[PDB]
Amino acid sequence: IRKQWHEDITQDLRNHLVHKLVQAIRMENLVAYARKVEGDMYESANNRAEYYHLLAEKIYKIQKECEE
Repeated sequence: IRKQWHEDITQDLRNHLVHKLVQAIRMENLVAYARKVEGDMYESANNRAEYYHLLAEKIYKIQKECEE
C-alpha cells in the first residue's frame, strides 16, 4: 500500500540505499535479503525521517552483534 510520503523517495534512491545495505552484510541472495529489509521499513515508516532512522538504526545493530 502506497503512502503520501512515498512520493518523495524515488526508486533510484531505494536502490542506492539497498546497496548501501548489501555493503553492511550468490550475491543475488544477499541483495534479495536487503530488498526485503529495506522494503519492510519503507512500508512500515510513516515519514522519511523515520525511514532514514530505521535504516541507520539497522546498520548500527548489524555492526554491534558482529562486534561481539
